[PDB]
Amino acid sequence: SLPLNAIEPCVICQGRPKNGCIVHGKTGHLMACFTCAKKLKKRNKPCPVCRQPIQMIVLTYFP
Amino acid sequence: SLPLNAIEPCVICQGRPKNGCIVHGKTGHLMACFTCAKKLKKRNKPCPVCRQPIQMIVLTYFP
Ligand SMILES: [Zn+2]
Ligand SMILES: [Zn+2]
Ligand SMILES: [Zn+2]
Ligand SMILES: [Zn+2]
Repeated sequence: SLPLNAIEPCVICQGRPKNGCIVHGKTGHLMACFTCAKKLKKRNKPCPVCRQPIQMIVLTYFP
Repeated sequence: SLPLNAIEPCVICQGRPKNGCIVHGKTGHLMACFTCAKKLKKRNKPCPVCRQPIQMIVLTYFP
């Protein structure tokens, strides 16, 4: 939960770091990778929590 | 990467539970609040790592 050093992996594959912040309209998701995000995007999946259809994925870094 | 252990709070204001992922030039910064981002946005600050002038902020929730 820390604002630093918490460079944790994905929530589905969990093999790779959480580098792939996802956005659906005006809100987004944390703790999933670019791979898992790209997969759910190609499938056009409505978010498993927010239920919103995703729009984009970005290369995500830390301070 | 699944339980409550993924808050990723503020890093400048006070360390409060708020979230606010930032996106500049198709790349982005995670592990700060909406106020952290808004503060550096209005001051038009070039990123302390990427050196890019920031463009967007969104409510980025976790599992
Ligand atoms: Zn993954
Ligand atoms: Zn969502
Ligand atoms: Zn803050
Ligand atoms: Zn940056």
